[PDB]
Amino acid sequence: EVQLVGSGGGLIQPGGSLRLSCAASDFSVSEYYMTWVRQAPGKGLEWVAVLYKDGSQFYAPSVKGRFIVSRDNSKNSLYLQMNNLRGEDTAVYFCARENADYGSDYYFGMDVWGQGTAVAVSSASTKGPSVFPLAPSGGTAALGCLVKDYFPEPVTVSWNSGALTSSVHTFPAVLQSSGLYSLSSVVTVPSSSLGTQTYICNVNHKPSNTKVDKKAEP
Amino acid sequence: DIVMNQSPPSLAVTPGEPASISCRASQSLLYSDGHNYLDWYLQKPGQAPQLLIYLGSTRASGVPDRFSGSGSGTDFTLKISRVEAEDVGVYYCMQPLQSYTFGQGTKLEIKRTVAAPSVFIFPPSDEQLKSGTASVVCLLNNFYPREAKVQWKVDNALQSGNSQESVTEQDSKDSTYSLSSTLTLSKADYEKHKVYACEVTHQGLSSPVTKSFNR
Repeated sequence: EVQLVGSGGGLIQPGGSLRLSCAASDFSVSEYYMTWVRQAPGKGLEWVAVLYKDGSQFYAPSVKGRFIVSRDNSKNSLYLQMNNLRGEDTAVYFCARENADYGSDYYFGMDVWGQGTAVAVSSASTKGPSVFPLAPSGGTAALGCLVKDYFPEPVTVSWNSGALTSSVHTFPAVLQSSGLYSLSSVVTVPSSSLGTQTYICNVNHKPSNTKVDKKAEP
Repeated sequence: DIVMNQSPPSLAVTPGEPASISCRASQSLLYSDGHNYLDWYLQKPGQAPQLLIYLGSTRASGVPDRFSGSGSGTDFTLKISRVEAEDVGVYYCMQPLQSYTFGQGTKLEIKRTVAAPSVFIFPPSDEQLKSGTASVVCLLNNFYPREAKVQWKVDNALQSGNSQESVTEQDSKDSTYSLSSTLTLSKADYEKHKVYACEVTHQGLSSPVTKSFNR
């Protein structure tokens, strides 16, 4: 599968730096214009930088001077160096293959994207979450997971490590007055297959090394 | 320095009725190439953008037949021949010629038949209490349309200001929404009362239903 896998978001004080990367699968990063597009929380897309095959870059106004796109062929990986970071830079960052070459002719669109890597430019210190069970109605019955008081966004949550996919709702987090975010993840489940199953939610909040599992018994 | 302008900002469509989205450019996207440098990307909820159309009218690998891309010069249109539930998301145009500028995005929504919400309620945890706070949660697991009124009543007396609500993005299969209200108070104030009720109004109900629980 031709694919881009991104690594290393995080939280940083303004003026700080940060490095993002993408590791390519089934294609050589050296053979393409490689490109970075970011998305601010609630906003649309914004192109930030391109890496040409010849190593020279091109940068967007908001970012020229502070950012560098580089690649490492030996690791078939793409990099973006993010210097003198400011709040305006707080966004989800997408690496993407630009299936193009203006040395030749043809352009084939930006056809492969990384899953998006989140960057929080802030002065607050990382606050990690707490994971509370949400135990149980019809012919089916619901249960979930409350994850509360964390900074910054985001959080990773799954049901039994990928297993339970269907009838799941992980909700947008809400910003509490306290300053911290809180989010709830819940899964619709047949009351028939009652608590005789092991329902574990899997919460992960990268900005602090916090990874939790949790049964949700009544 | 090209500006993309893209309308409508949003779009509600009946499944299997067509949909148009327009991209007009501050200047021409044609070329020596005899080609139009405009692409269409669609971003489903939680996903990265995905390529749909490029060079104005070339559908891309593994993109359904019902998407087409048309237009020329300064004016282009992404056309869905018949919309399906999967198509729900934000659509963006982009020109790469100079210098990768996006449209503002037509969000697309699906006109589904009305559907009352299954309503659930969840009491504070053992451990959240064993730590001195109490969040009460109220699930509206699947419903349509979005507009849903979650009234929190403590001891059958109204509540107003101490609880926030979050709303899922339209489902990709059933075109549903879902909402998670959270009543938050100290314990302390929590253990001041007994009756704790979620009351829900919606287009698709006869009477506002009330699932609940007492201390």
